[PDB]
Amino acid sequence: YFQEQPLRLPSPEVYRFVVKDSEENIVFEDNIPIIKGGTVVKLIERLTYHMYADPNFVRTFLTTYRSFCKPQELLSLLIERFEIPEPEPTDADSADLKRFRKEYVQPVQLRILNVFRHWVEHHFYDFERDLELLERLESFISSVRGKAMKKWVESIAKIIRRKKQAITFESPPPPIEWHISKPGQFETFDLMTLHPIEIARQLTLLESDLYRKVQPSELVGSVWTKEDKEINSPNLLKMIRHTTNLTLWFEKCIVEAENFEERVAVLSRIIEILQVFQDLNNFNGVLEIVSAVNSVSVYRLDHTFEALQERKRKILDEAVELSQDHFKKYLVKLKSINPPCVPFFGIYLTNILKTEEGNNDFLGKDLINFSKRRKVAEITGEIQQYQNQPYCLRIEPDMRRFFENLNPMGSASEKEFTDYLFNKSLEIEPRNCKQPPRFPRKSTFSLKSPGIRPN
Ligand SMILES: NCCNc1ccc(C(F)(F)F)cc1[N+](=O)[O-]
Repeated sequence: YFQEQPLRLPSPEVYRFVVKDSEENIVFEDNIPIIKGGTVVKLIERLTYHMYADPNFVRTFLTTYRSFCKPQELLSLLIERFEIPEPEPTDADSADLKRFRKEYVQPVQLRILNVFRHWVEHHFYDFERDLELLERLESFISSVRGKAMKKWVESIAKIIRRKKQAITFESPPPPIEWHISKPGQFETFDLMTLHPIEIARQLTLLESDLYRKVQPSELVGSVWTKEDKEINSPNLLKMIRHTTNLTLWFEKCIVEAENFEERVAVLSRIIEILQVFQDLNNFNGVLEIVSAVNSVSVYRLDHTFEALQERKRKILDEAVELSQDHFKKYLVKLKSINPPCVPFFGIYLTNILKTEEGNNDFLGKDLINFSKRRKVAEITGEIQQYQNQPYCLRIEPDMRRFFENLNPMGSASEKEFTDYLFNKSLEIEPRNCKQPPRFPRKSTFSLKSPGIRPN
């Protein structure tokens, strides 16, 4: 309701962050204002604005900035923003200078240190991937002089020390289940020799830990599909590669069982493991098995599926329904169950890949489209903010290592391995055969399942 005297600022030629706002360097949305886009200089200016604090923009920026700015560039810009020159003395030469220091220099310099604090607290992986970046930040933070900023400086270093350093159960976990293979002899571990309960438990723990380690920045900008995927998305790729190898493992176990009765038992055991996956709300494991039975080499084995117990076939059909109609039943099932759970990552990745292709990276000079990043950060934010629980199950390390190091493809490549599985599928059940041919049983152990009831 009143316009006060404007602050006397340095020239834009000496401090490029005070260049005047224009639709050619920054754009806002008509919905604290909401930034639609701009130059990275204008984005940094609003990231450390002097008039107000903007924690939502800080959180969103530090999650998404790798899609439009490198971590080294971000640090340089923040340091450049910190080193604010004072305006050249008036043509007559202190009232404007005292005002400039209290209302502009101190607020901006404190906003930058808050950005540093959020950066090292919530995204220290940047400094683990780039040690030169961390030594630049420590060198700059040491050179920071001022008693008002000492609390901030020692707070940043306190967090860095914590990050440079780096189970227990609420209720007693149930005992580990063993079938034919016994503790220690990892060389004999296999789908049918291990216990179906414990296969599902150990893969559920493994897939829960893999899922928990994925951070939003590994998804922003689809960086897991681009040139630097191994560096920017190491946890997400481990999640994708585990799911690929486990899906191929279930397919291999079925098709390589040439004896018909052995193959029906193998498929039956897999449906039992699926049964425990559903008990544990492990939807990743459920859809791993559905993907395997939907492979062309397994799906065509009509004699195998028709020999199943009707109860086990209805369990499998129930799980196949989860994915039908664009995962309609899966979405309402996930919303209804309670944690601990392991949601399916695939639907999230397609959501993000679809908005990445729809929205443009840029909005005179081409300006970074930050609204696109805010939309992508809102998808990942819904994943991060789900209140999930750790599983109350004990880890068996040898089984864990067995599932970690599963390599079903052997020496063959992707297309060669699918050719091998489809040719083997045609051998064990030929096209238009009246009954499956008889093959010798390769297992020297019984295929009777111990069930999925514990104790
Ligand atoms: N930190 C655990 C929660 N976060 C999380 C988990 C999984 C995924 C994905 F994509 F793999 F499905 C993505 C995220 N995310 O981006 O938040």
